[PDB]
Amino acid sequence: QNNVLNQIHQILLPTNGEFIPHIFYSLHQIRKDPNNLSNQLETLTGSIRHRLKLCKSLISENEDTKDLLSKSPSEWQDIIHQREQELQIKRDVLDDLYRKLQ
Amino acid sequence: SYVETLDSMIELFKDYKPGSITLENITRLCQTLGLESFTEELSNELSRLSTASKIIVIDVDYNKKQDRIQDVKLVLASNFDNFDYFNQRDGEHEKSNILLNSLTKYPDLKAFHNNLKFLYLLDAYSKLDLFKYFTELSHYIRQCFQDNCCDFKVRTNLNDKFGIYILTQGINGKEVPLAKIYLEENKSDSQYRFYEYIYSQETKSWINESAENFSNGISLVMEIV
Amino acid sequence: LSKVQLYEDLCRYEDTLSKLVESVDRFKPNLDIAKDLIRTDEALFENVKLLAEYDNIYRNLQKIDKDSEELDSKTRKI
Amino acid sequence: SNTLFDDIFQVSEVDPGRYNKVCRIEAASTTQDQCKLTLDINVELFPVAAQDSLTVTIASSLNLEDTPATRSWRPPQAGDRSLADDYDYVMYGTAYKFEEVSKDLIAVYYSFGGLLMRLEGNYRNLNNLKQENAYLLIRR
Repeated sequence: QNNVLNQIHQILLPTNGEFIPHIFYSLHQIRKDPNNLSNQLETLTGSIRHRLKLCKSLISENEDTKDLLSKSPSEWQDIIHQREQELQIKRDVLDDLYRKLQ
Repeated sequence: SYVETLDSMIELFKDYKPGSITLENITRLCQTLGLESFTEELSNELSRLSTASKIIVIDVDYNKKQDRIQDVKLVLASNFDNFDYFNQRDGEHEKSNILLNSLTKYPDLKAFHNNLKFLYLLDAYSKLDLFKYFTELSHYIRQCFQDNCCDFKVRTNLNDKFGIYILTQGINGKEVPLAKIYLEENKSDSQYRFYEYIYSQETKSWINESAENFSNGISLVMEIV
Repeated sequence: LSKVQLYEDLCRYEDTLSKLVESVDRFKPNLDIAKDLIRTDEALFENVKLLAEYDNIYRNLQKIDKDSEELDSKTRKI
Repeated sequence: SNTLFDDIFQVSEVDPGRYNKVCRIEAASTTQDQCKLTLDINVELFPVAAQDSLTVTIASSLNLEDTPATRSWRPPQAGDRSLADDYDYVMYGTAYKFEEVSKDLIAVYYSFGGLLMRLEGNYRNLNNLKQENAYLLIRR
């Protein structure tokens, strides 16, 4: 199990409010009071925004995810299908020798 | 001005995706449009959420273990408590309510938000009892289409949403949703006193019946599916 | 960063949310920016689903990587 | 270009001070009981008495078209259209302080070449003012 993808996956979707329930809860608490300095939505949504910077830091620091997320799924399937063929040709260049010793 | 603009923004923000399956999203989604709600805890593991202002008393049996509701219990305090809230379509006679399907199948609350808005529209403009009017409008339009001697099958509560769906039998033999009719509020003007429409069986005409029962700023309009 | 499309996905997600909260804090909301935010959010969710597919096929890639290198090791020692 | 802030102020009192050409006026808005104004006026060019109704407008630029000073000032030509044409007294200056007087009132300080002006108000009509250069347009 690859690590950095896992703490990404439970750092943007913890096991709840994903990104938008927090922001509409914030603009819902604005509805009680629109006339105060401490009613900036940026203050409490910065926690979600700090989570966004955490996501940026975790995807930038790791380089295997940098190639993991850069290729299309059909590309991944065709490159694993052309990576099984050299292990297959190694299997047959050992089994023909196995035949030749018999 | 300022209040209507922020109301439009909160309306769109709920209209995209109003949170995931949890109790506090349901609580704030029910509170934000003017319905005060009270939460009754059955135990530490199971809870009930109830909304009631004057007539409509909706209750959901949400569980904290399965992340899934159990049953939906809604009781009307009006003069007509036989409101149709189940799905009615051809193929089977299973009678399951829309709110349970919206809360269980879809992981997002958009269908539930639309259903809650429709039930608020039914409740707030109820002495035109919109429950019995919406129930009997399907039968009235079905009898009207029977007089037209053409194949337009009328079914109610399709696509996990309230509404009177009008469908026709196509080539494939399966009923295709082309357009559904329902009661929609007109924000451009609210002074048209909506009548309880009765379709005559003999002279094949619509004759107004409303004389004292009244609804405020509502109309029966068509939208293309 | 320029090759992974999810990177620019959360980049203009951050852009749309930042100018949206700036617009509503300046008491002048807009609709087109909200529609753009919806368009970015949906694509973010299919990006999450395809990240799950990427996750499973990366487990597959690591499996074939380790079996290929151990058979190469056996081949050269033989 | 467009109006950053427009309001009608009622001049409570005019203080000459120890000056012959410049008077400091105290004004409050007529619509709001909360947006008040302190301002220095060259009264030889624009005489202001007490209980005068002044339409005070703050704009980022004087041209009628929207914004696309760092440009050298030039004398106005004949046929030149500007926002100054609709007002009797136009002053240009720098914002130099943004003070939060209370939990809801913010204060903006402008300096029109040493002629200071202190603008109060809530933050839902003074939010267009920022730390930049603004034209102060006054008509009677």
